[PDB]
Amino acid sequence: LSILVRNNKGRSSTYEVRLTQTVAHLKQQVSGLEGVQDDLFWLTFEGKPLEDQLPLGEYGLKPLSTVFMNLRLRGG
Amino acid sequence: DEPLSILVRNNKGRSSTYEVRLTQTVAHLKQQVSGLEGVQDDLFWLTFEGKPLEDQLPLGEYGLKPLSTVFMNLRLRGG
Amino acid sequence: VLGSPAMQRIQGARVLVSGLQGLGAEVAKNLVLMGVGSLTLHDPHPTCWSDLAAQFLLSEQDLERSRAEASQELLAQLNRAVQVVVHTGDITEDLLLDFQVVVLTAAKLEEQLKVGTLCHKHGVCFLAADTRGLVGQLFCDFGEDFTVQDPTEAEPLTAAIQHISQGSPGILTLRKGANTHYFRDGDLVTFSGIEGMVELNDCDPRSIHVREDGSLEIGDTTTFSRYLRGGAITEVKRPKTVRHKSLDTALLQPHVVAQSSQEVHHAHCLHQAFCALHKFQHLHGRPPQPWDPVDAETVVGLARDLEPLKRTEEEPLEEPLDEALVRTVALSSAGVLSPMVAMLGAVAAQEVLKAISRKFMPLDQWLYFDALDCLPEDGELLPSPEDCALRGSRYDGQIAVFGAGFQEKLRRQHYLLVGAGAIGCELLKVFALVGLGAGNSGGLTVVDMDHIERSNLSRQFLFRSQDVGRPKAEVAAAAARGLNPDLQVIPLTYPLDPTTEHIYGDNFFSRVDGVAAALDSFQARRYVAARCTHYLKPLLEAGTSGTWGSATVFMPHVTEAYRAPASAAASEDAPYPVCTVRYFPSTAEHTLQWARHEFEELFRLSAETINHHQQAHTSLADMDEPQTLTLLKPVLGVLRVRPQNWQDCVAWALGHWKLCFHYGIKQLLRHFPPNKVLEDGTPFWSGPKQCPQPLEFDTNQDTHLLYVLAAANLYAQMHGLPGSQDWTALRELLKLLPQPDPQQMAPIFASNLELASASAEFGPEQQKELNKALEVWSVGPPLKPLMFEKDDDSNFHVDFVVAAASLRCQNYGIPPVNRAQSKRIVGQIIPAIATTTAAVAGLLGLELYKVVSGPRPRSAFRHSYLHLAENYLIRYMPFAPAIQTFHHLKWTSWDRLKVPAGQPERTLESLLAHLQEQHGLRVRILLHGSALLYAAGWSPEKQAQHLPLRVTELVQQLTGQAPAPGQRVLVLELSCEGDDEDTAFPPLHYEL
Amino acid sequence: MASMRVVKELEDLQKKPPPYLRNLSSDDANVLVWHALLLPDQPPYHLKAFNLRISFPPEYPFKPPMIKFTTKIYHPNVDENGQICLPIISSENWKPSTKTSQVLEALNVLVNRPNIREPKRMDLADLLTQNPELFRKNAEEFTLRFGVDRPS
Ligand SMILES: *OP(=O)(O)OC[C@H]1O[C@@H](n2cnc3c(N)ncnc32)[C@H](O)[C@@H]1O
Repeated sequence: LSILVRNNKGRSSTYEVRLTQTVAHLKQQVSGLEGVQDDLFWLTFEGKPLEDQLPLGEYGLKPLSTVFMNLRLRGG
Repeated sequence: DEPLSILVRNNKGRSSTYEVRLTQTVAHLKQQVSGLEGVQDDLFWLTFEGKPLEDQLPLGEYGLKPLSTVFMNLRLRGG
Repeated sequence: VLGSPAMQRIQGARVLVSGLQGLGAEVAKNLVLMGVGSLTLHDPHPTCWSDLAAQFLLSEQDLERSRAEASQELLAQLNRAVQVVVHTGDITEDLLLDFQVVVLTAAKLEEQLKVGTLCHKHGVCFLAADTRGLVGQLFCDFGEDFTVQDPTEAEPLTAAIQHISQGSPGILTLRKGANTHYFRDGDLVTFSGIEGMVELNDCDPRSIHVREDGSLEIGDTTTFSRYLRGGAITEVKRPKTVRHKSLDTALLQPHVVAQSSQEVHHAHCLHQAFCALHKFQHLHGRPPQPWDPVDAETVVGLARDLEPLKRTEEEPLEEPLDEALVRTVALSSAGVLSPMVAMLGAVAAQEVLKAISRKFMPLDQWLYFDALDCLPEDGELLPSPEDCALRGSRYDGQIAVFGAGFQEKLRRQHYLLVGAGAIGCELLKVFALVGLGAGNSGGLTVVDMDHIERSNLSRQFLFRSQDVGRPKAEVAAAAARGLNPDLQVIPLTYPLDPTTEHIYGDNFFSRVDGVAAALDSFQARRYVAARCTHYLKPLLEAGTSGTWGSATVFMPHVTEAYRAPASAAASEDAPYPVCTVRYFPSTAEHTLQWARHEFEELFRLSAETINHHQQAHTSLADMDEPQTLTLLKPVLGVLRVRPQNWQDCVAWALGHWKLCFHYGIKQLLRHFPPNKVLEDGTPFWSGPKQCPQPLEFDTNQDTHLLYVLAAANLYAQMHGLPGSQDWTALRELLKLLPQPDPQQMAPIFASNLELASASAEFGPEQQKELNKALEVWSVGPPLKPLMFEKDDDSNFHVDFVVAAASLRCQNYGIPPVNRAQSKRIVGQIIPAIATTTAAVAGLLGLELYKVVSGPRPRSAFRHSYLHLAENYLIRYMPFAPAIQTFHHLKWTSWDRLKVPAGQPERTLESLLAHLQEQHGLRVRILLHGSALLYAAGWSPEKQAQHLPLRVTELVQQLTGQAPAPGQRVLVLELSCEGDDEDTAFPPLHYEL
Repeated sequence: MASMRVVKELEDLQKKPPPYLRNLSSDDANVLVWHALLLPDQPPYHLKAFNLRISFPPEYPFKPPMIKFTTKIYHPNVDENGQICLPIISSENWKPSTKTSQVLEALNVLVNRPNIREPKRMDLADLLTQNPELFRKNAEEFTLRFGVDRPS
C-alpha cells in the first residue's frame, strides 16, 4: 500500500515503504536520494519523534502516515 | 482642516498625544501608533467608544473630538 | 504573572461565597483554581432541577440535597491546597468579621442590603453578582479606603542609560527607543545597574523632568563621583486609593462601568429593570413565571412606579424608561444560563482576587452585561409559556429562557472542538452543560495532539493530577462524558495541519455543523479558518493573554472571514539574526537567544559528534571536525582520557566561563580595537555604540555562582554521573577554592605552547590529539541529548540560559534580562488565567446560541474583547464581508469559482475558454499549490505543449502524484491580465 | 498564497533580466525555487560564474527568502555550505516591500565588494584583513577550481 512521504521543501515524492521492511533501511535510502544530512531533521509522524532506539510498532505507524521533518540546527 | 490632538492609549496602561486631523484616515492613525509603539499594523486594531475602527474610513465619521482616548487592542494568540 | 508579594496575600485570604447557585459555583471554581486559601460555602437550600443547567458540580444524583454540601466534594477535589468548608448556620456578624471577601451570588435584595451594610461597617470587601436570564449584574464595594498597590497590568518600565552629566538639572541622555516617548515628567524612577555613581544604586526613588528632544534629568549629581556607563533606569508605580459607596447608598445613585454614554443609559435602564424585578419578588413572593405576559406587565408597571427622582438630579434622562427592555428582561428572567454564569463568575472572581491581592484597578461598583441578542429576532417566533414550561430534564433552566424547540435544536448538532488546552476544556464544559450534541442524532469531536503536563494541570479543572501522560483529547472527552452522560465525544489525537489533510477531508468535514477553535498559535488558527472557509462552516475562535480576552464568530457569507496577523504568524517560527550572536547583542533578548542557541549547538550536537557520525562513516577529514570538537571538548576540560574524577566540581566550569566571556572578548579586541576599525581608518564615527570589556568573575556575586552551579549540574546530568545540587555544599566548595585560575592560566588556552595559535598552526600533533579524543569518546559511554524542559527544574536550563544572557549583557553593558522578556519568549510561557478563560468560554457559548438558533442577520452576531484588569469590555457587531472587484467580476472572501470537468475531462484550452467567456477574465497564471500550469509569457512552443493536455493529467505529470481516491474538487489559484499585485481572485474549484 | 506573487515576480524579472544574472529559471513542479547564475564583475570572481538557489518559504513576503550558493565561492561572509548573511535577508531589516530584485542587487554588491563587518567566516576574514595578497591567491585558486564556466 501507499504511504504519503513528504519533504519540508514542498515536494512530496512518495516512495514505496512497507511495514514488513524496517523503517531504517528505507529512511537511509530516502536521505541518500535527497542529499541532505539526516541529523538536520528527524522524521516524525503525527508528532511522535523517532529515536535510534524506538520500536515503531508501539506507536503503530498508520497507513498514509503524516510523516514530515522539521528543520533544526544553525548551519549559518 | 484644523488639526486636533487625540490621546491614543497603549495596551500597557500608557497614553500618548498624537497630533492628527479629521481628514486623515484610520490607516494613517494606525501607522503613527505602530511607529511610536513598535508594533505591526496587522497585529493590533484600535477602538473608540466601544466600537472598533475600520482602517479605510476618515476619522471624522467616527466622532473623534479633541482630548479623546482611542484604545489600542492587541490580537491575542494564547489559547 | 506570578508575583510573590501578591501570591503571599492570596493564600492568606478567606472568602465566603453565599448563594451557591450556578453563578456561585462558577465563582468558587475560579477562586479555587486561582488558589484562594480558604473558601467557606453557604447554601442550605435543597438542589432543584433548574440548578442542573448552569451548575456543573451538582449532578442528577445530588437532587434534594444542600447545594453547598454537594458541591464541597468536587470543589475540594479541584485543588487540594484550597480548604473548601461548608457553613450550615446563618450569615452573622461574627462570621462576617473573620472573612476577607464576601460574595453574595443570586441573593434577594433584603439579604444583599443586610450583608452589604454589615461588611461595609467593619472592613470586609463585598460583591453581589446575579444573573437573571440573559442579563447580569455585579456590584463591588471595598470600604471607604481601599489602597491598590499596582494599578496597571504592565511591568515597571526600563530603559538603557546612555550618559549622565552633572549640574543643577543633572541632565542625562538615554538610548533611542519607545521608552523615550513612554517616559513622562512627574514620574518616579530608580537605578540599579550603572558603572560609576556607586552609591546612586539602592538610593531613594526620585522624580524626573521631561525636556525637548528626549532630554531627562534626575536632579543634583555634581557632588557625586564620575560616571562610566549606564545600565538601566526603572519606573516605579504609584499606589492609588479608591473609596466605594456602600450598597444601600449606591443602589440609588449607581456608578456604572461603561465605555460610552449610550451604554451608560442602557445600563441605567437595566438597573431600573433589576430593581423592578426585586420589588416584584418582594411584593409577590415568586419570581416572574417563564415568559409569562401577565408577569412582564406587572414588572414594567413596577419599573414605572420606581421613583423617577430615584435617578440623579444633575443629569436628567433623555427618554423615560425603556418599556421594551424591561418587558424582555422580565420575560426571560426565569432560568439561568451556562455561558452567562461563566462570564459573570469570571468577572466576579477577578474582582475577588483584585480585592484580595490589592492589585489592578477595581470595578467602580456596578457592571451590567447585556446579552439579549441571543433571543429570537422580532420577526421570528418568541418562545411561549407552554414550551418554556419546565418538564424535569437537566436543561429546564435553559428551557425556561429559550424553549423546548431550541433545546432540541441544540441537542441535534455535530460540532468539532479543535484544541482542548484550557479554553477548549472550558468550552467543553459549556457544551456539555448546554446540551450540544447530547442526543442520538448528534455528537461532538475533540482534536488534540498533546499530553497533559504538570504545568498545564495547575489551573485546569477537566484534567486531574493522575492523568499526566494520557492524551488531552481522551481525558477531556472522558470529563465531558462524565459531566453530561448523554454526550457522545469522539477524541481524536491527530492534529489539524496541512499534512493531516487525508483524515480531516471531505467525508470528515461533511458531517460537522460547526467548528470551535481554541488554539494557542496564529498559524494554526489561520489554517483552521482556511479549512472552515473552504468547507463553509461556522467558526468560533477565542484567545487569551494574561487578563486579556477575545471571542469571535465567523459565520459564512455574513461576517468577515478570519484574517491572521501574518507578521506574528511568521514571527512564531522564524530564526534570529546571527550578527548579534557574533558581536553585538544590542539587547538582552539577543543575548538570551545567543545563550540558548550556543548551548544548543554545544550540547545537542555534542552527543551526535562523540559517537554516531564519527563511528559510522566519517573522521576528522570532514568539512570542519576540529572546530566542532574544539567548541565542546577543551572548553569543558582537557580530558583526553576517561574521567575518573567526579563530574561535579568547579575546575572546568571556570575555564569554560573564561573562554565564554573573557577570552572571547579579548579575542574580539585583538581582531579589532573597540574604538577603531582597521579597514575604515577614519570612519564617520570611530567605534559607534560598541565598547566591549572582558569580565572578571567575583565569587561573591550571585549571577556568576548561579551560572557555575547550573553548568556543573547540567554537565553532570549530561555525562551521566549522578549530579548533586551545589547550592548546599559544592557552592561553598567553589567558594573555598577562590583562585584556581592563576595556577592554570597559560596551559588551558590551547595545548601547551599556543598562546594565540596564530592561523591554523595547531598542526598534525593537535589533529591527532583531537582524533584520539574522538576515539576515546566513541569507545566511551554515549552522552544523551536533552531538550528544553520547563517542567523539570533539575535539568537547570532556564536558570543557565538566563545567567549566561545576563553575564554577556553585563559584559556588553546591556541592561540585564527582566522577567517581561522571558514571558514574551515563546518558551517558559505562563498559563492563561482561569478568569479570562471562563470569560471567553462564556462569550463563545453565547455565540454558539446565536449560531445554533439558525439563519440570523449579521447585526445579531457580536465579537467581544475584554481586559479584566482595566474592567474594559466591548461587544461589537462585526463588519460586513469585504467586496473586492475586478472589471465586471465581483466577489468577497468566502465565494469560490466552481467550473465542472465534464464526463470527458476538459482540457487546459477548454478550461481557459470557459473562464474567459463565462466570467469574462483572461487568466495569466494558473497555479495548483506551488505548481505552474499555464503562463502567458510562456514560449509558444511550451504553450502548445501544455495546452492540448487535460488539467487532471497535467497535475499528475507535474507533481508526480496521482489523483486522490475519492477526490472531489481541485483547488487552483488564477490570475488575470492587467491586475494589481494585491487583487486575490477567488479560488477556482475544478469539479473533477 | 506566496506562490502567485513569486510567479509574478519571476515573470516580471524574466523580460528584463539584470545584467549580472542569467538563466533565472524555475521548475513548474515547484515554483518557489529559483536557480540562477550569479556573474560577478570584480575579480577574480569576474572570471567564473556561481550557481545560487533562492528558496521562498510559503510565508513570503513576510518571511525572507533563503539564498544558498550551490557553487563553492570564496567570500569572507559566505560559508562553504553556501549560506549568505545578506543584511536585508537577516530578520531585522526585512520588510514585505523589499523585492527579490533588490535582494539580488545587494547580493551582487556584496560579492563584488567583500564584506568584513559581518564575517560568516571570521577566520578567513582575519586572514583577509591581515594578508589580502594570500586572500587573492586563494580566491583565484577556488574560482578556477570550483566556479562554473561563464556563459556568453
Ligand atoms: O488552551 P491552550 O491555549 O493551551 O490551547 C492549546 C491547545 O490547542 C491544541 N492545538 C494547537 N494547535 C493545534 C492544531 N493545529 N490542531 C489541533 N490542536 C491544536 C494543543 O494541542 C493544545 O491542546
